[PDB]
Amino acid sequence: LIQLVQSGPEVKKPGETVKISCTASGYTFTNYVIHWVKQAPGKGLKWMGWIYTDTGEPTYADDFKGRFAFSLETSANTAYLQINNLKNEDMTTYFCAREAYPNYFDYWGHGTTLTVSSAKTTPPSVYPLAPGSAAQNSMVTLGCLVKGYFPEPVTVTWNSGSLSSGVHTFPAVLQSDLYTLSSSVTVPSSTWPSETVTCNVAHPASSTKVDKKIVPR
Amino acid sequence: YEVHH
Amino acid sequence: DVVMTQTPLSLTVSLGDQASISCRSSQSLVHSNGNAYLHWYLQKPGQSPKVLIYKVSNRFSGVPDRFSGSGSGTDFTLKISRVEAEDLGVYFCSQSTHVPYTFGGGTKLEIKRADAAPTVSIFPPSSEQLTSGGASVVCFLNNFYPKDINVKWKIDGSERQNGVLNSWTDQDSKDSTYSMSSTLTLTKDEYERHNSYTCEATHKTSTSPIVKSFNRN
Repeated sequence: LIQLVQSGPEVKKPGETVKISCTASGYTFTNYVIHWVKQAPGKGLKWMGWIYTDTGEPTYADDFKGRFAFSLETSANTAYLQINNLKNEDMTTYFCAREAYPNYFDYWGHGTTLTVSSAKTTPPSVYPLAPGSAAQNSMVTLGCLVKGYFPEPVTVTWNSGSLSSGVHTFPAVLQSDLYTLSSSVTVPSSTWPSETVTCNVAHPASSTKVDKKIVPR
Repeated sequence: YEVHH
Repeated sequence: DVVMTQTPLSLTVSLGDQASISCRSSQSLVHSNGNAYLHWYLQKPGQSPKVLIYKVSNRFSGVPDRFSGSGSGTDFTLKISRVEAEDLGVYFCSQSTHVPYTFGGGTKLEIKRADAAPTVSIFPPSSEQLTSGGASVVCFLNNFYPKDINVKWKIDGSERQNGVLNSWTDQDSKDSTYSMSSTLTLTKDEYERHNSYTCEATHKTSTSPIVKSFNRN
């Protein structure tokens, strides 16, 4: 099995430096060219350049010649992308890709997300979403409001992972440099409140974990 | 590699 | 740079039907070696892109035979026969004939399913949030198709626009539906000025708004 694995999400202030890694397994690292691809705005793709893994010689696209540097640790099967003097427009996801011999990309890294912000690490406030007391129905929808955190990501689960059917978690929206999202769960109305429903919120960056029971109003 | 390399 | 123009930007296809995506290059992709290095990738929501077709018509290992590429010079087409739900996401054409390597802007493939009315749920602010001096009123508009929807907030009969933030899911891989959250954030004092809070959905599935409301009192 061939894999490209990338280093985890990065959170930097403007003007700072970041270095992202791309580690290859399951083949001879020095026999294939490694590329870097940026997720362009509107979720397009933009080629940044390649690096020869046998010679370490990089080739940059014009827009990436100034502040961007490709490097290798071939004994670790690892390619690096370094971005200096970080800008707001650097904030996106970065992929590494292996180039197949017919000059297409065969294996991709999962991506590294880069946040560029002046904001301070802030744990979320986690609020239960229970229906207005007055209302009565076959299924009931409950929720978890995860408000005012920085940075991404949070992990939201229901009943410690045991409720997975009938869940979806909305993408975060960014207001005043803080994130907010909500998570929705739908259960049979016969099971609530008799069977306790708990949203589990983990915010790695602030080392916070919160369990909030959804108690009827 | 067919092209470039 | 060689500009890659994709058409359409989005297409909606029923299960088992055929999808056709066009890619036009600003320069011939015919390399001096007589081949065109024109490739197709699919990027599923939250994932890295994956190659389907390379050098116009070559299927990557494990790519089903219902994916076929054709074309020459500046004009290329990807055909997806017998469309399956897990085909949904963003298709990119890419060229590597020329340096820099370039990508098309992407074409979103949406799976047609039966119309599904949104399940609307409104949630008053939690007692926990209100102590903080904030009041978020949350509305879920869950598991609907087609994608187009309009949400309106009303407070004691008056439309409210300021302080509303919306978040949309991608099309769901299991049921081909969309979901949307709409969150109205007030001060506790603003929230306690008014009684009746209404989340109204306008959708294909109803000539009337699909409404959920509650009274603070």
